[PDB]
Amino acid sequence: ELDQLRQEAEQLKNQIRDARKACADATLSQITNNIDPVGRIQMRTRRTLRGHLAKIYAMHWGTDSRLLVSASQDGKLIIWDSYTTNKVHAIPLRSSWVMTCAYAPSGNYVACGGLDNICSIYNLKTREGNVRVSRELAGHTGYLSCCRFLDDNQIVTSSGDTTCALWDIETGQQTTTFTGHTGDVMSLSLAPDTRLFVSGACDASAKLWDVREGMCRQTFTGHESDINAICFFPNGNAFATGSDDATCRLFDLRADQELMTYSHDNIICGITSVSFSKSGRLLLAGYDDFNCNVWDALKADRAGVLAGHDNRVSCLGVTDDGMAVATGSWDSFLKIWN
Amino acid sequence: TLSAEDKAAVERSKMIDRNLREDGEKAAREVKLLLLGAGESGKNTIVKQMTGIVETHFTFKDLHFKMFDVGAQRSERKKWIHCFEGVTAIIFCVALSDYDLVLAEDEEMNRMHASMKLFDSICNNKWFTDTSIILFLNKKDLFEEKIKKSPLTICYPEYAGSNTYEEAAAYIQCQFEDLNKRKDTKEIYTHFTCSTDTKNVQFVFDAVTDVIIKNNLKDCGLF
Amino acid sequence: SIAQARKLVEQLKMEANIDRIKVSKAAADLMAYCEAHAKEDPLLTPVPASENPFRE
Amino acid sequence: MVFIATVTGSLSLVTVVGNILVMLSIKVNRQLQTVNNYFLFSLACADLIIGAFSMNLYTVYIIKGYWPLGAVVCDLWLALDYVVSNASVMNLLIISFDRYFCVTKPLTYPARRTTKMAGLMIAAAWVLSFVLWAPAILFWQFVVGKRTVPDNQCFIQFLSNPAVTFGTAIAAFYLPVVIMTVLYIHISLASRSRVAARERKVTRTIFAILLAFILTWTPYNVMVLVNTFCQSCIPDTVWSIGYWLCYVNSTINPACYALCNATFKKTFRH
Amino acid sequence: DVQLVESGGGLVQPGGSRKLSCSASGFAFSSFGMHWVRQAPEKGLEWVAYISSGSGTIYYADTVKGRFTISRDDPKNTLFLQMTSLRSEDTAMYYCVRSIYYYGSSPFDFWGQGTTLTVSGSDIVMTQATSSVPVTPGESVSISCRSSKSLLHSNGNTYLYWFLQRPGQSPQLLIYRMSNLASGVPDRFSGSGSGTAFTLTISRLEAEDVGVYYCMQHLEYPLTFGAGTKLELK
Ligand SMILES: CC(=O)OCC[N+](C)(C)C
Repeated sequence: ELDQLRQEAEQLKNQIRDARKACADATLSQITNNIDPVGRIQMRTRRTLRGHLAKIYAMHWGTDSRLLVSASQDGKLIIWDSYTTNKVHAIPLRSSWVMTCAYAPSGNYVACGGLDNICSIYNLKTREGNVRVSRELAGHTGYLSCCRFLDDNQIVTSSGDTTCALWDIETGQQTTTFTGHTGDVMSLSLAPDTRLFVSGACDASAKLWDVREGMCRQTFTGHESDINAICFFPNGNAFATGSDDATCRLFDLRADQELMTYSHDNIICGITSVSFSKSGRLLLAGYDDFNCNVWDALKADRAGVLAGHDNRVSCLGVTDDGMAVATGSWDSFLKIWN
Repeated sequence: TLSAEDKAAVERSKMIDRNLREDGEKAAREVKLLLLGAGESGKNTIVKQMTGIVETHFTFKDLHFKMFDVGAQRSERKKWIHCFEGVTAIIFCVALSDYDLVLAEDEEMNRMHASMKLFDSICNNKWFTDTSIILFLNKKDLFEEKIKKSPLTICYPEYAGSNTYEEAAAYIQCQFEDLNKRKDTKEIYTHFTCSTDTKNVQFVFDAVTDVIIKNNLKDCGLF
Repeated sequence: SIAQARKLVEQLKMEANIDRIKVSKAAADLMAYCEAHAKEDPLLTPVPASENPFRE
Repeated sequence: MVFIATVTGSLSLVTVVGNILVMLSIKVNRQLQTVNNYFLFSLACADLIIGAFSMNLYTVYIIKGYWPLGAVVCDLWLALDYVVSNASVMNLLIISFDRYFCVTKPLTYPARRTTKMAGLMIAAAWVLSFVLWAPAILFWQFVVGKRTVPDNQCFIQFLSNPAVTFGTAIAAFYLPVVIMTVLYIHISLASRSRVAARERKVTRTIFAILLAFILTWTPYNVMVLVNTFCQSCIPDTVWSIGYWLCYVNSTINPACYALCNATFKKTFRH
Repeated sequence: DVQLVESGGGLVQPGGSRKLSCSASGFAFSSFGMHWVRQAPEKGLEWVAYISSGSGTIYYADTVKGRFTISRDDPKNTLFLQMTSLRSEDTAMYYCVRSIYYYGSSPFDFWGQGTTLTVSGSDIVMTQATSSVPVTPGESVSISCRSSKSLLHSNGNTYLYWFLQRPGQSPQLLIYRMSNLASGVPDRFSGSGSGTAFTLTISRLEAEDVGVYYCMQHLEYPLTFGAGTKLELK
């Protein structure tokens, strides 16, 4: 009966692939032939945030488009006032091996996690005046790779044990566990209505989940290596991926297939971070060749290079109003671009 | 021109600057050792005299050591191995009595060859080009009791020396250091662990002293 | 291992049971969302330095 | 005829291009912005001054034979040249001390040396050179009350007095080269493994830098110690080339101190 | 809980000396810049001295400059105020005030319990037009403050601070930076302004809300309070 189940799975894979082929009446390149190009995007470094003394692994913007948190391997979580380059807080972490950091949309909490398999939640607005631990989320067996806040009580984490988990901060227990990936999950990004979230793993597959019922809605394939980065479109109807095979790919949640491939011949280095603009016209990607390309998301042409880092661009963030782009990197520097 | 609140915020940021600088100055004089090895290869038998990542902190000859254990990480290794790029040295533990045993996960596979494959991946990784490796070859008493009963030729078919302790031990020692590609860039220090106290930590201290001297030679421009 | 294969084929049946739209309509309204918010994007057009929070 | 000016102009060109490339390597490459490279920047500054103004004024002095600028300009440029040349030597001496304490005390000394203490060393070496050479060169003609140096010729006035010449030459070259010899012998001795290629490379680097300094500097010093006894012993053309030889040390200082590091070699090629 | 206990005050001769001590508990004292605010038995609040976090920046009032000195002891969590050459104008009540400064912080959030003392020109002037308003509960009372110059800075912040002193205890912070409501205060209190003209809109007035209301400015040192608008029943 095991061979019959494998045959049924293969038949369903063929059904999925020719259903995807059936709706592929035209590509994204044919529709956007007559639109105007964005021209040369020239962005200068407006601020430089110095203070970290190790490789910066992740940053997250605030929803006020001014505060930002950043994590690095020296055991310090630092909140920056990006307008004046002032350091509001400096959180000393118990474990210096962090790979992700989150900033709550209300602003009262930050999160971090990494090789200690623990998501630590820090309370910012404290009556005592210092930032303290509020809840340590233990449950994963693999390293935490990415985590985003839903609100002040719900946080979803992607881990290195091929699982995504939805947590309740007050109780400290996980409510929904998302299982389906075979490779280690590296990044997740959440929809603007916070009802769905995509998830990229090391098995070159992107899976669209549902936060409520906790089942995988769709699975997206088209990559050949470890997907390291993922980000929704601003409307929530599309998302982009970044992997080690030096390409970025745009998917559609409704057509359930590939839309556009972002790659060039001289680029042979993987992508560590992706982000969109406010309108979604520009797709920005952080590569390993020390640079950051700006892609026309509708025409798949490079539009500009944010060349200003002396090491690998590990993280990338865009403000909610689209004013600025922050590029952290392994050379202990955060740079604000505009 | 700043406000009074803005000036006090800048003063708070400068105090945060000096605290970060003194914390970094305390962290800069810290020996970071990444411990590696295979399962049941004597990984945990050297931390007694010297989930997630387990960090061991200890002092020897007024020098503080950070020793990191990543043996509990069952995930894919290359996604997090670049986090240990700036370590001083890598401690590698290989069991001497593991030349004639089969992996439980995969049949017809020696753990000596699996540890050799792990050493080949670690030593010749692109993140660890300059980092020296302190190779520990442990459980020599069981190896001495086992080499008389079991020959070494079932592990290495090309072995032609006698079945004595010293010749076979030196043979497999050279069979570990011949894997290094960049012999010039990195050194491989080799110790056979003993049940007597403070020998292993003395070897680690001498090896990291040599590594620190070589790094000072690199920074001063002599090498 | 039979139950894992049954769960996998049920997951593929659930993925195949969904409805899909044409790619041309997805391209069309994706282009429409890009063109509708073009004026609100300050990374495309150069924003003046008077209302720039970082140039000023 | 025209071959002297061509050779001297080419050597001065090599000096100034080499020193500014050292400066641009520290400036552009963030990996070279190290506390140990601030001493190399302090040495590049002295050698750029030497290769720009000291070499060119002394070569026109040779090809014309008579100093044409005057007496005030003669004493100012002698004050400038000797102060920056002793500053160069003292830069080499604090680099030897830096390297000796990093090898002999590898656990303690890099922690204790910061940018403030490195700036203190650089400032101490420069003021010591200035105090040693500039008050002597500019006051001697006044305190004595006479100008021994003729109008047409430009040279040090107190070379006729033997005691000041002995003490100043020992404190400028002789004592600093004995100290560098002892320290570099100990550096090469303490660079070997105690747990091959390392000792050979280090000895080669140390022999390169020590012979470069000694060869380009010893003729002038032994010439001034015999000149004070017998002025007519040393031919004028011998003196001219022995003087210019000291400038060659500044030219080849990028090659021996900076280009040994492989990070400089990639930056120079860019 | 955050607690500031003050001691050392009492009866002194004119021209004498007395040392004030404010003991701190329940908060990270080393990261808070402390103040001293003086209140006469008949008059309102008056700022005296300020020491920054880490004792880096110290200011004083023009009345008490040179005579008073302010020091803190972060290991033992004590704020000091050494007084020399005391006169009859210093016969008043003293408060130590907690304050912190970063982006979005709430300075002057907590006030000390208070100790009393008995002795035997370019500044911004905060003017409150009314000194006493008789108001019933359940009504919407507006309290206004005026400024000499515009409190609106180029960064957009209007540095206006509202305080309420209930009869019997320390003043408490209500509104910080003109429009932001504080923590632990009800939502009824609302504040707004326009650079020079300011107002505080209290709606559905309760009974515990009576007391004396003060305005203050943080735009420039010295810190000048208001005259004091008092709310009473009927
Ligand atoms: C001895 C001394 O300090 O300087 C000699 C170098 N020279 C001859 C070029 C001025």
